Amino acid sequence: PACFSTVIPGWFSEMSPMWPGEAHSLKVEKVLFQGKSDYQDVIVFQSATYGKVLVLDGVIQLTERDECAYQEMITHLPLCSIPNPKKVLVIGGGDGGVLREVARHASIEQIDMCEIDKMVVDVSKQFFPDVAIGYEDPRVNLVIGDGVAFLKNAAEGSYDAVIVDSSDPIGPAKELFEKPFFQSVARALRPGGVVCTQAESLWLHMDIIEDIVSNCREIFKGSVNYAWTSVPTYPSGVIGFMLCSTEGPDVDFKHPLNPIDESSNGPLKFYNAEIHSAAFCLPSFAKKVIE
Amino acid sequence: FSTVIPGWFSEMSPMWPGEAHSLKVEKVLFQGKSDYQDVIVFQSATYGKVLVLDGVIQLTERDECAYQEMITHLPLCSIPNPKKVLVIGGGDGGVLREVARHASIEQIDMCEIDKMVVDVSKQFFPDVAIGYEDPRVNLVIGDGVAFLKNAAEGSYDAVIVDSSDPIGPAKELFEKPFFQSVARALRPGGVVCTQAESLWLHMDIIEDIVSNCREIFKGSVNYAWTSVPTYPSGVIGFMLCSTEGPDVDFKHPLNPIDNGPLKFYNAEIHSAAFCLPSFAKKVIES
Repeated sequence: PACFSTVIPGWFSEMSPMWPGEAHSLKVEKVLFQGKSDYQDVIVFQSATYGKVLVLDGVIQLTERDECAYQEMITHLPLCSIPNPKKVLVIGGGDGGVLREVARHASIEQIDMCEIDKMVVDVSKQFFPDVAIGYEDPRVNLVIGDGVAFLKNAAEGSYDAVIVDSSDPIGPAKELFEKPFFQSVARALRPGGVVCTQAESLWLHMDIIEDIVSNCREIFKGSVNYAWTSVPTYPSGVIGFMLCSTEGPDVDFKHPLNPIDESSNGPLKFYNAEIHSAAFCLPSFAKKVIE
Repeated sequence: FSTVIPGWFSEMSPMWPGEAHSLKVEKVLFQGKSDYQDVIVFQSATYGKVLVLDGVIQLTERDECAYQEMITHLPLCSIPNPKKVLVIGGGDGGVLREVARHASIEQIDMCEIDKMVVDVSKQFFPDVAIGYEDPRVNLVIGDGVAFLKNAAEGSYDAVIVDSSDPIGPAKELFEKPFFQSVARALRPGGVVCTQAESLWLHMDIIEDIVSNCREIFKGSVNYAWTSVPTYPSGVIGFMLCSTEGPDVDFKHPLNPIDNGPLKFYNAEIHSAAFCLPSFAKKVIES
């Protein structure tokens, strides 16, 4: 315990210049798949204590043990803030748990999903079968392709909500954090329609987040809000979300119209009406920058 | 000299099996074995100075504000005009600095059993150990379990238990007799705030503490949590309890606080801290 020379065997360490000088490590019981698509390095492993894990370019995308915090917040923060959402786009794929979360909403008629990397969808469907059932809902339209693009095929004003479940800005998601993409989402949303994006750590990425929020305040003339939640296996143990609405009926992201936990899937594991409001209560160092 | 990344510090414990937060080490500043525990201080590359006790991260300069502001302001902003407070558990004096932010306070007793924690924190974290210099502080080097047993019944407005984990010297601080001793020491409507671990890692431990507190404390019993990146799972929680007496609403601060501005705590995040995820709320509010 003295000098850090003896490496204990059997660990995956998540190291990146996006979180310099630190790493989250998980003990690996077995590698289920490891390969390299046209887009990124793809790992599925069985961890000792977080269940199965998807890793892309050495970055943890999800674990079975805590994906409920991310998947339920990214989905229910937007969808519980608008009445009777019917048509939803999800940009970015995975184990389908976000599709299952969208499908909890009885009003939903069409769930479009765009994921560039068919490799990630294929191995996710095979190794997370209990959650990849989300792909089998008859409302789901899965497109393998670029999200930036898919939107250009998209009818103006046709979506109630767009959920951007992206990887980090280093990799295939790079342009999903930039202005043209956000302009493209705004066009696709109805008046008063909402976007919810993966918006990184207030502990690690304040400069990046400042630029996201600035870009959003300029494009989205309705509400622009930033929420955060606990996800142990994302860097610093938190991740945030941009919530924005376009010009049109007013949206109050902080007080949900229709909280999904209030009323097939199990009970919500994480989301409830009170933690929906709590997610907008940022620490003082952040609240002063973001607001 | 075990780590999972050559040259890095990795926090490994059976209290969080199968995971480790690792920090790159610029230089080891101190290594020692007290009468109670192994003590390390190191300059991390990106989190400033880090205090480690028995291989467990106790604080880092970069995020200690989240823990030190919530553990002090949650209890003290929930009661009117607190005057006399007890801190159990030593550190860099950051908790003392946050208690001192309250003008109403007249007396801050602190009891830390391990002289080496205090000495190391004063030597290596001097910019924050100015907490110990406020003239209201009464630093006792002593067993805090003993100190509460010998405390005058009804004499404290608040007790803050800023402890290490249940494996090591702090073991008894998590058990029912210690909690009964705290209830005895608090005035009617007096409050306790204890370090109460991770809802993601420790639900069985937290369920038992909650159950013990409901048995002992007939005022309010509530659990709060906050973000601290360098505690395992990225969160830590607190037991807030008040004794029978004047009502205490821990969720809405009756005594909101205004030398640097608060970095983390504010009135809105005070209430937010009590909004637990559905899996926990169900167990804790049972």
